[PDB]
Amino acid sequence: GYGNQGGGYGGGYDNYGGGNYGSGNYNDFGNYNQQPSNYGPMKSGNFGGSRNMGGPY
Amino acid sequence: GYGNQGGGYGGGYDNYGGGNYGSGNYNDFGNYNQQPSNYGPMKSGNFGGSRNMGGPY
Amino acid sequence: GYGNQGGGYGGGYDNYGGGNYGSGNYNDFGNYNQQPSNYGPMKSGNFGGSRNMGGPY
Amino acid sequence: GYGNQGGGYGGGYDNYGGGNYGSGNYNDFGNYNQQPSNYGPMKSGNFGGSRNMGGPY
Amino acid sequence: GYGNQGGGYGGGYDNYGGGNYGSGNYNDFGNYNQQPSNYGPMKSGNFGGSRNMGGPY
Repeated sequence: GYGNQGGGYGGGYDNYGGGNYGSGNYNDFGNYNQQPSNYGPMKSGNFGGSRNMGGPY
Repeated sequence: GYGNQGGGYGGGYDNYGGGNYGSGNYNDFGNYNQQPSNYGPMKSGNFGGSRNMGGPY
Repeated sequence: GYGNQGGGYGGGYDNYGGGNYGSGNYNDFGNYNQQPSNYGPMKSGNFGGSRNMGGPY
Repeated sequence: GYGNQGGGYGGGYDNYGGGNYGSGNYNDFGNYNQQPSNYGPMKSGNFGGSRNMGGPY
Repeated sequence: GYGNQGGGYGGGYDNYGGGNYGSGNYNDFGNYNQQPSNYGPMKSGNFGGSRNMGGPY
């Protein structure tokens, strides 16, 4: 039984290439750029996992 | 039983390549750039795991 | 029984490549760059684990 | 019984490659860079483990 | 019984490669760099372990 009557199966997440993958924010400051900046804060939610908040049993 | 009536199965997370993977933020300051900066704080949520906050048993 | 009626199974997390993997933030200062800086604090949430905060038994 | 009615099973975390892995922050100062700096403090949450904060028994 | 009605099973954490692994912060000062610095303090949360803070028995 895979998470029946509940969270189930998160899935299959496979990365075979470079660059960013997931929930984290990605700042690529490029090529030959003159003074690039962000000034922006970054908050990235949770990655994967299994969480049960089910009601009374 | 895999997390039935509860959190279930987080899943399969496999990384076969470089670069960032997950929830952490990624700053790539590039190539031949003149004074690149961020000024942005970074907060990254949780990676994987199993959490139970279920009600009364 | 794998975390039935509770947290369940966190999952399978496998890293076969370089670069960052997880919840920590990644600063890559690049190639041939002129004075790259961050100025941004980094806080990274928890990695994996099993946590029970279930109600009364 | 693996963490049934509770925290469950944290999961499988396997690292077969270099680079960073986990919750610690990663500063890579790159290649041929002119005066790279961070100025950013780093705080990294917990890695793995099992924690019970369950209610009254 | 593995942490049933409680913390459960922390999991399997196996490192077969170099680089950083865990919750400690990683400063890699790179290759052929001109005066790289950090200026950033590093605080790293707990690694593994089992903790019980359960309510009244």
